Amino acid sequence: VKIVTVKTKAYPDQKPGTSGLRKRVKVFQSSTNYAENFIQSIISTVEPAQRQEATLVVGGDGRFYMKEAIQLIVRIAAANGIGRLVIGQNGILSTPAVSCIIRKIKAIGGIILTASHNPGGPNGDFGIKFNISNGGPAPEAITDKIFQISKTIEEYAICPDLKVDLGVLGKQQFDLENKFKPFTVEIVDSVEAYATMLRNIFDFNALKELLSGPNRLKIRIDAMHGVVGPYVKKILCEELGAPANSAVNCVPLEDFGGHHPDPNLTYAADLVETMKSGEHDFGAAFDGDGDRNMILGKHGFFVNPSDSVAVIAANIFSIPYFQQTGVRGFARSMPTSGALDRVANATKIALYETPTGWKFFGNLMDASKLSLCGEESFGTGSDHIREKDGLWAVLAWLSILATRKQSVEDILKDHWHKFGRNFFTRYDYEEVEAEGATKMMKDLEALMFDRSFVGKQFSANDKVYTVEKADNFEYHDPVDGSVSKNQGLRLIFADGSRIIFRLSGTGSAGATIRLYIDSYEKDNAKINQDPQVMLAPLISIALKVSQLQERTGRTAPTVIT
Ligand SMILES: [Mg+2]
Repeated sequence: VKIVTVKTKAYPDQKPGTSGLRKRVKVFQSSTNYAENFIQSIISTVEPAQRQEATLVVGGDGRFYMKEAIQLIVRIAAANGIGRLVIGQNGILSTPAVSCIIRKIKAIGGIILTASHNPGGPNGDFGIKFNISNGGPAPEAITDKIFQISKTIEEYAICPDLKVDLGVLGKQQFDLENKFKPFTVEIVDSVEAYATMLRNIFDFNALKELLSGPNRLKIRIDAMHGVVGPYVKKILCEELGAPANSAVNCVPLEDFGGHHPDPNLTYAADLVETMKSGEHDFGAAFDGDGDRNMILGKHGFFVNPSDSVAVIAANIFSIPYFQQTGVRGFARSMPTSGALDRVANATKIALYETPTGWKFFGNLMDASKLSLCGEESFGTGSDHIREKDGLWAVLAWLSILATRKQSVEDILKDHWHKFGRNFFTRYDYEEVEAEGATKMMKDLEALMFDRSFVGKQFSANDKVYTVEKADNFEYHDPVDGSVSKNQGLRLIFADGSRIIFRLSGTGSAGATIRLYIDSYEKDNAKINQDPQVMLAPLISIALKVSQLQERTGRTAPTVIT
């Protein structure tokens, strides 16, 4: 084919976030050269001389416009000199499978066409994310470079006649006019490299015993019509042997079957209705692109994500990878509960508390100081790759059930009985007016910084909470040097309980207040109650010291997780 140079005009808004460039599907398809300038801007960050020998992994979550943005990447990458692109079959590759493949073949990076748990279809959202050579998300320095280039871009190169069959396994080669080396595109089974990686991490003979035997464990895995559907069928049913009705919504749909692929009790209510019946021993759900997960035990028992990372941490040697690797360190984002800290202190393993986001975890994993990490927002991972991994957390739970031979609920009651329970909840106030919400944060922080706040006591039934430390979290990264400030207000009490306030949506008309309550209970009489009843005293203290109702007019949160 011929390489053609197209003059373009730059856009002002293409600034990739930590999740790449997320925008409504109609913007990508209706704004002339929007996608073409973003893709050309990504490729321009690879020095022209390093491109011929380079390989780019390209894949997405199955959503609408994914096939159409992949043919565009092929046309621009070809005309720009990239030697090879490895693409998942039919365009499908979960975010953990793109991280696995970059690292495995030493790819220069990958482009993931996913807008994560967001909606797909003619009316949804579309996202373009760039991962770099360590298989993890591109850092600020690199997304910045892409931003600069996209705003000052005058031209892009494209082969307009190049079309690739994505449904075909194998190598496709194309000659580019007068050029001396051909462009190569390798289509790859979506699941194979990722399942061979997992076959080496976990013990598949113990898992085959656990799922296909006489006395097998009964499981129900909901992939929410997202990308993990093919991984669940090929690894769990076909290789490990679970019955085919163990896999639900396992066919990727372009609109995720009209629902949001977001793993929590109400977005995945279907799977919770199935669990209520008492039939299965274990249940799980995944987000759109496979890096997040929800765990459920028998009868619908919810395993909180902050408790899920502490159970794998307390039972990590039951997984072969960690027996061979050793545990290098534990980590949680700041707002996640203190359950993991209890296990790290009991076990004597370093615990790192970071701002939310993957970057702080990548840094520590690349420094060989982090083996397992978690986030309260259904996120769990290990250093096997440099993205979170939803199915990996399900196989780490199944390995703990195989080894322990007890139900999900008995593992948790047993954990709470050894370490104490960190009752935890996350309150979201969603379109708060921004002046009221900022004033609420500014006033609570002026109050918190008074020289006599530490020492202050609060009560709201039996227990008294004594303020031990109070601050606006700041993190100084030991690896890339960065200093992150203004990450959230914390009232840390001497008993191990904490109240955290973050204004995530800081500015648009609308703002989002996320309030996190973490209440430590060691009394073996209190550890088994409903968390909303046990957290009610500390939630009252939080609304009252913050004057949130007064500041926002809200009498209740939008969502309680
Ligand atoms: Mg995701």
